Amino acid sequence: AAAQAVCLAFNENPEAVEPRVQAAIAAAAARINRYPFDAEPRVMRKLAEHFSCPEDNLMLVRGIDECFDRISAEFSSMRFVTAWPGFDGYRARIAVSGLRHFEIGLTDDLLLDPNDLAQVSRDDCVVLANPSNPTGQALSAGELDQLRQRAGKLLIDETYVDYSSFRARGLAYGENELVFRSFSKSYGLAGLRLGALFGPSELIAAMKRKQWFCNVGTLDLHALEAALDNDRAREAHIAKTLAQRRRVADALRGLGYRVASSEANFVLVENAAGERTLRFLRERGIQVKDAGQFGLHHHIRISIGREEDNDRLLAALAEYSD
Amino acid sequence: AVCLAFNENPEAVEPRVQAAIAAAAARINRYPFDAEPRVMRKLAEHFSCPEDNLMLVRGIDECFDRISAEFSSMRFVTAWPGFDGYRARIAVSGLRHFEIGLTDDLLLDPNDLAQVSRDDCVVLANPSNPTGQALSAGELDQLRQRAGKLLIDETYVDYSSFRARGLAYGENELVFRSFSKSYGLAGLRLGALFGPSELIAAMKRKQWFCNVGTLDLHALEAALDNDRAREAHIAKTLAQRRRVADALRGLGYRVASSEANFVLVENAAGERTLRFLRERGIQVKDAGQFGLHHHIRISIGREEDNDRLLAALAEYSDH
Repeated sequence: AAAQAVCLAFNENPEAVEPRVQAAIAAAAARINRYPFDAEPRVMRKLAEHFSCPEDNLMLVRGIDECFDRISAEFSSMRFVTAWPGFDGYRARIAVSGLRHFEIGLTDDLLLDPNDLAQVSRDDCVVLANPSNPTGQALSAGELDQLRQRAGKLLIDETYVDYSSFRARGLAYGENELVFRSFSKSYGLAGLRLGALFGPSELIAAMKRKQWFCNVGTLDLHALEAALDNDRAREAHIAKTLAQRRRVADALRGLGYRVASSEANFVLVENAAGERTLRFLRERGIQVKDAGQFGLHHHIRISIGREEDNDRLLAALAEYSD
Repeated sequence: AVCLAFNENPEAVEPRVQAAIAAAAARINRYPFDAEPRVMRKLAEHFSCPEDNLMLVRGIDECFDRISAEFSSMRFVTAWPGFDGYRARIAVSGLRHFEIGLTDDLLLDPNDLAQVSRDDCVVLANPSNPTGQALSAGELDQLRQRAGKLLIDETYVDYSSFRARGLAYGENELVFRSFSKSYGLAGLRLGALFGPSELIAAMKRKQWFCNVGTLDLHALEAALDNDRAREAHIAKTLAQRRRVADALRGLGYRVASSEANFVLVENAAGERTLRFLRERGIQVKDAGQFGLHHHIRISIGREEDNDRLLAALAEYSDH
């Protein structure tokens, strides 16, 4: 009996990398000396098939950072509107540019503040995560309806959509709306930092023109290609994550913790004790995320890992509730 | 097909580089939080400089963009004929641009070089693509005193005669090295930028999070501890370049001197030559892409690749 270190802090896929995925990488390793001239159009077509949309409406990007930069470079005069508390990445990219910025606050329910949401104008480019990081909340029909009527441009970052209740709902993009999907979570390619941006064909074409030559190399391309033909493992990971999220949320509430509803692969928990909790869990080799990073101080974001990982976390916070 | 058109390293990928990739493949589900700083230190060791003076980039495109974003008021000065990538990046940024032409000897035009001022950011490839020419002591001397900023793109330095010289960077000078040629990582499109510590730090901030993934990082790391293979490829390329240049001149072709892994050849026949080579399964680059129309840039490949090129152009030397 040896209880090793446990990391439930970066929302990573905790499963082992599928053998067919590793083998695709091992085979591409023998051709890294050559430009992937045949592999790049082949993977673009595979992406188009996977998301059932034309190749003219999607762009392969180096995560949400490239996505935000190439979009903002096309709307550099607009006011960028993001949620705060919310994902801190948009703030980081706004800090390396000269963009105007306005932020939408949250209610005590961790929902978008209607007063700030009413200040959205046709001069604004609204960038929101759905489900949100770290609240795990999903945008309501009314919120999306209001945004689509009031915003100039809208980008919905659907990084955590694979753990949501609205997976059936299509890719929503058009004249003034774009959507981003990540391959870092459910797809298990966090270490490659890849994503897909969907939007109107003219805008996508102008941003593709500004992308770097061979932006995604032969190793990442063969990796992504294999990850797209891996639905059996991906669906098993999603199913297990939804069940373990339910277990962890119910068990923590039974221990007296105040846990927020979640549509992603993590749960937001109230932490009035502050650093004392993080220090306690680090002593027991349990690594969680301080939601202070996202403006939600005295909160912790606990990721949902494998059953044995979640067992370790629940046993430690059961001990801490005494 | 014999591909002699993209200046790629034709050798087989070393087993230790393939094994490092296979091992990283089992951890692609996790962010490379320990691997990124470790590889940065490995690069610092390899190029024998502080980590504060180097930046890992997604090739010459990232390099040009992040430098130009810091000097957006300056007039950018590039060679033409010369590498066409700088033109493309200037197009997407809307920067002021002046071009230095070439003499009949394919050297920088002294008249244009005399127009260089302290308001200019000069970006030149040494050795040059596709001429294969190297900057003279006098040219570099003149650039170092006239130019406001200077970026030397040393992508083809491994095949040159000035490898001993090393890295030249300072207050107003930066140097770029590619891992696409000699190092054999063309499909990963990685490079290193060297410059003054203050400017490097201002450009690092603007880099994307996890810009270079766990697979590319572990490949690059293994590729840096592989000098035996890299030196054998350099030696073979210099010998085969001498073979190909001498043989083609003996067949009557006009071949330019080269310090790179290719040779520039006169092609008055135009497309007829490219079509002839393609029907014999051989791909070469039309130097029209770089402003040198009715010229071809032939890459130096493996002995068997060159055997086929020389046999086809020996046959063409008759027709």
